[PDB]
Parts: sequence; structure tokens; C-alpha cells
Amino acid sequence: MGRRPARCYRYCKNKPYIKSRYCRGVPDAKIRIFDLGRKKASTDEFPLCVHLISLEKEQLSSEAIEAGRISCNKYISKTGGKDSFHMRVRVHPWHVLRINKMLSCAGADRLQTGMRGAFGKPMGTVARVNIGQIIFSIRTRDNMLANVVEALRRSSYKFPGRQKIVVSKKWGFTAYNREAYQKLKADGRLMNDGANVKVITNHGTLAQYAKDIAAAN
Amino acid sequence: EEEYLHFGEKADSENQARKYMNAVRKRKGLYVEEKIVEHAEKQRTLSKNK
Amino acid sequence: MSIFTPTNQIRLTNVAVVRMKRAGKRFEIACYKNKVVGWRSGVEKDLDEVLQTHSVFVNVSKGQVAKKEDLISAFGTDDQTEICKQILTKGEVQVSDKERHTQLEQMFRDIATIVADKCVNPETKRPYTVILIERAMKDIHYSVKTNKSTKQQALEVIKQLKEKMKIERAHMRLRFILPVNEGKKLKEKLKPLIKVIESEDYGQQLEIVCLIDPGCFREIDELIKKETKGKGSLEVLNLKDVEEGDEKFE
Amino acid sequence: FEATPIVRVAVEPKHPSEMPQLVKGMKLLNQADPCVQILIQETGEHVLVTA
RNA sequence: AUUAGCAGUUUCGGGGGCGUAAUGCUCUCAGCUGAUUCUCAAACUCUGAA
RNA sequence: CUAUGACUCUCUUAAGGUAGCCAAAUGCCUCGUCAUCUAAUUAGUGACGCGCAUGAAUGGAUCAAUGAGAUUCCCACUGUC
RNA sequence: CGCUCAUAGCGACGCUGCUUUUUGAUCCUUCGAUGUCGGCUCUUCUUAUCAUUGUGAAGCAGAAUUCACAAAGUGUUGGAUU
Repeated sequence: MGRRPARCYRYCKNKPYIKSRYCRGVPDAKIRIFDLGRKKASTDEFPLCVHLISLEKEQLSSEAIEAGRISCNKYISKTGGKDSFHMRVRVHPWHVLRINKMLSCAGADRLQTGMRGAFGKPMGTVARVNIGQIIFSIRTRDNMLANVVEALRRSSYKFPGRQKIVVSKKWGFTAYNREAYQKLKADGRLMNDGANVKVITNHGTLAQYAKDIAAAN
Repeated sequence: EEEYLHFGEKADSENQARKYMNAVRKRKGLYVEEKIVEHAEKQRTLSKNK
Repeated sequence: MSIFTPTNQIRLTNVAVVRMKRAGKRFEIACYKNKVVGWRSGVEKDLDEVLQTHSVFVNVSKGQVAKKEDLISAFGTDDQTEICKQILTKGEVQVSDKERHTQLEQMFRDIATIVADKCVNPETKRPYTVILIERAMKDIHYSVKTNKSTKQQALEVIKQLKEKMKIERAHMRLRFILPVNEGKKLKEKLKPLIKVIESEDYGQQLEIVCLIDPGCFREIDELIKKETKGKGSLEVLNLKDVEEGDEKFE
Repeated sequence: FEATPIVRVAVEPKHPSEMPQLVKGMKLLNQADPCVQILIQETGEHVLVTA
């Protein structure tokens, strides 16, 4: 929250609140967008994925996240363009912060500023992340690695604390490694989904089956 | 600004060209800015397709 | 005793106090001085920004928090945020000095602007200038008032400016159509009293007249008519900026 | 001789009480320095013009 | 609670290109459905911890 | 549009501030706005007045004289330079 | 942005600190009584250095200004109003 300094919340503590029929008075999240570059990009063309991870367990503010995304969206353009970056962020902010206001006071107090009826009102939407939990994620072509790591690097400045950058060993937004991705093409088990792969697999949820190979093929 | 976001230069707006046409109207001027009355408004009462 | 072991003290606020008396009960709120104006100017900056506190007081100066019965009775509701909002919209608002000055400044401009709408016409391409009038106003000195409307103020002060001297404003043609019998009578009284032009008496084709006013003195010209003959067959009203056909008066 | 683009400028009173003086002065200038629109106006009360 | 594209629709929604124009196709975009994808929901929890 | 509210509707409770007066020993905002006084004035005085919350024997407005009363300025005052 | 040119000078959204010269929060200390606010007086110290000493940058030509290091050695005013 831009009112407060975020020192106030960069440690993952207090069991986690949410939007609900119970917490109605929340503001709207800062980021309401997780769409950076060419979303209509096939899975069989952008074989690289890089990831950014919070080194530290902590909260991660919505505003901060938003700020980060335009280190990967100004920097989308100067390097490569829209035909390299596909980002789903990979964290949202469900968690909320309260504010027991005593700003009331700037000269005296009414005493309601005190800890009677202490409980704060919703003010500041925010994410919670462990050390592994991933926070940015660019699926891309493998002629763009140093020109996307520097986006991630830039973003890292705009997160509290320590942030590790990495490249995985997969085609990005897939379980399956680059080694096991070529299998799919080869063995006739690649099934496209405009973004994802379903990957054709024999199984039985029927009575006597043979369309389980002949369905998607 | 939606239109601008498509982008084919900036025109019919505040520009390099509007430097010359910013507020040269008023050299004290005929009026404060522009006073005019019209009876072309209301298309239904006039009964026009124009 | 006080003198020995703390002689005690009092404490002053620096927060705006938006106040409204409903049902003979003062409700007040906690806001800041340079936000409470900005709210009303269409700068929706979250309600939680303008409110320093979300609660209602009988008196926010001392700090007497307001009561549920009092609230519901006076507002038709006990929910406080809504009430606060209402107060912000409706009630008197304390302001700083700078803020106050801004309003005054605005008013000053306004009273010049209103004078500029219709100004002295040798042809119809000369003055219509706000600045000169404003300057004149400044240099003559008169109390600019927030209780007083702008138009009224202008009316008041133009007279003063007249004997500076400086000629101001231009007249327009508020046109009428009188009856055959009463029109003549009207003409008999209205010719030397005020300026009347485009007069053409007839037996069959009625009588047309054009009483001279700027729009801001249309009560005086009509009153006499009302007294004598009542309203005309048609009563033409034109705008208070231009006379519909270009001004040539004064 | 006036200009080909018809170059104009907004001549204004510094003081409101000096307006009459200003008005007078343009006329005076007219004889010494040729051509100004003090009377017969296309734009404004008065504007200075040159070649 | 909530992110994404995909496909199958269009006598149901809207606007274009294709015979004048559509919902006839094909598009971005509405709605619905199907398979996949993001974050799992102190007052959710099929499971279940010393 | 009036400054204001005589007025007309309406509600509350019977009425809705007339004469006057005013940032007053009564004005939150407030160091109000303007003029003056001072090189400069949150001070003073005179103007303005929808007056947070003035006002007619809860007495309103005025005021000569009077005052170990309260405040401002000027002059005589200069170790209260 | 600074024409142009991210960092001469600034610096978004964003992020981390320090400070105790603001005000709150708290109620440990004091109700066998630390005399509460300002002004005068007078020293001391701190530096987050306004001036001056010496230095280095500048969109520093000169002029003046701006930015920064070392450094607290010496200065740091007269009045109206409150």
C-alpha cells in the first residue's frame, strides 16, 4: 500500500485473510492483469522459460507486482517485442492488510485512536509467497535469454529483499522437460491447445475402450 | 486517447502545429472566445436526413 | 494543587470539521482542510483519503463521539460511513486561509467575465475583454464577497467603475408585440422614460416595440408594462451574451 | 506597407487608468512610425502591425 | 473465490471482410458448452500430520 | 439569480429576527474581505456582513461628564538605549 | 524529464533503511507532590555544513547558481505583528 512504507508488511505473519462475504470492505487489487505480450502464441515455438523467484518468505505487495510488470513490458519492446514474452506472473494477491487508523490525531486524540475496538479496516491488497513460489515467468523463443533476464533483474529491484532469477529445463508452462517434449512429437502423443499441450495418453474410464488413442489423434 | 493508442502521429490536438494556432484569436478579440447561435440542432423537429 | 506537580495544559486541532445541524443536533466529522474542497471538485481520491477518521462526533473539537439513537433518528440510518459521506457533501466545511483565497480569486475572475459578456460596441469587433475590467476592479478596491452572488456583485461594482470613469456593457433588443388599443397607451408613457425603438403603430397590424435592456435590467422595463396593460401577445427573450443579430449599443 | 502574413500583436494597457493614454499614443506613433491598426479593426480593440 | 488462451457453436449477441448486408462461412469480441491452464478459498476442505 | 428575503407552498411547536448592531468583552473557520494607521502590524480603527453562535428591560442602539478598569497610536520621555 | 542525451541536475510506479528535532500508540517510572508553556540569560555538545577554509563535478565560457567530499575550526543578525 502506497500510504504505508511496506516495511510494515514484508513478513508473512497472521493467518491469511481474503475477499469474501466476510471481508467486504476491501479496495480493488492494484494488478488486475496478468497478460504481458503475445498470449495467442503456440506451445511449439517458444521453447524457453525463465523464472523469477522470491528468495525470501514474505508478503509481496500488489503495487510492487504491478511496478515489476513494467520492467517486463517497457523492456518487452526495447528487446525483441511482443513475439517473445508470454507472462502469467504466477502469483496473485488474495491476502488483505488492515489499518487501525490513528491518523485522526495530528494535535490531540479522541481516545478511539487507542487500542479499544482495535481491529483494523481493509486497506491494502497483497500476496503471500514462500521461497520456491514463483513470481514472474516469461515463456519465450530461445534467441531471447539475456534480453529477458534483464527484465527479471529489473523487476527484482522492485521487490522487497532477495530475488533469484533462473531458466528452467522445459518448454514453459508445461510439466515436461525439453528432452521429454520431443518424445511427444515423435511418438504421436503431441496434442496442441494454442498455448498448452494435453499430451495423448492411453487410459480407461469407460466399459470397453479404443477411442482413448483415436480421440485427439 | 484510445484512438491515439492505435497511433498514426498526433493531430487534431495539442501539437507543434497548435503553437501557431494556440490563442492568436484573442488580440483582445471580437469576443471573449466565440459567441454564436444556431438553429441547425434538433434533427426531429426540422425533419431532416442530412 | 496544580502549580506544584504538573500545572497541566490545553491542545488545539488542525483538522477540518464538516458540520450539519439535522433535527436540532450537530453532527461533525474528522477530515483535513485541503481535501474537503477537492472532494466536491470531482477529484474522487478514495473516501478513506478525505476522512481522517470514519466516525461522527457531536463535537469533534473536544472529541465527543456521536450516539446510535441520535444518528438513526437524525439520518434514518445508524451506519456511519454513509452518514459521514452525507455530512461531507451537505454540511458547512471549515477551510484554510489559502483555500479561502482561491475562492475569492475565482470570484474576482467571474465578476470580470460577466461584465465582458456584452461590452462597449463602436462596431462589433472591439473590447469583449475580461482583463481590463478585472484590472479596473482591482485598482478601484471593493470587498469581494462569498455570500454575494457574482452577477449581483458585478452589477453593484460597475456603477462604481462608471464614475472612474470607464464606460461598460451594451444593451440588447428584448422584443414584444403589443395590442392595438393598449399599445398606443404604453407608447405614450414609455417614450420619454426609457429608450424605445422600431415603433410602428397600426390599426390592423398591431404595434411592435423593442424595450432597451442588457438582460440584467429586464425587471424595470417590464414592470411598467405589467402595471399598464399586462403581458404582450408575444414576449421575446434573448441571451445575456449576444443579442441574436450582433450588438451595436454603447 | 503592411506585412504579407499580416503579423499582429496584442497591445494592452499596463494600468487601466493609462488606457486612454495608450489609445492616444498609437495615433501619435502612426505619423512617426507608419501603419498601425488603432482604428478600423479586423481583430480586437487595437493591434500593432508592421511590414 | 479467480488468470489464460484453445476448440465446438452463432434460427440465440454485436460489428466488419466474402454475392448489398448479416448469425451462411471467416474474424476479433459477447453468451453457452467441452477439454486444458494461473493462484488452491482463518469463518472452504475429498485427504489428513506428529 | 437579486445583496437580503417582503412574499407563496410546506413541516415542526406559537412564531420565525422588525428597528438597530457587528469578526464587537458576542466570528469556529480566522491572521475573514477592503481601506487606513506602521519601512514592515495574528495588534488598532473605520467599512462589508446567511451572524460556527448578534439583537431589543435575559434590554437594543447612542453618549457628555466620570474612571487606581480594558486596549491602540502620537507627543513630552533616550540607563523603563 | 532534462532539445538531443536515464543518472550535470532531477527522478515514476516500486522497493530497503536511519533518525527521535513531529504526533500518536503504550502506561514501566513518579499522585510519601521531579513546579507545567514561552521569552530573557548562559554554556555546552550534534551534524543531517547556510556562510567561511580547502577540494572535486556541472547543462562551470565569464558572471552568478546548482551538485558533492573533508571538515563542527569561526560565524549563525536588527525589527513589526503573535
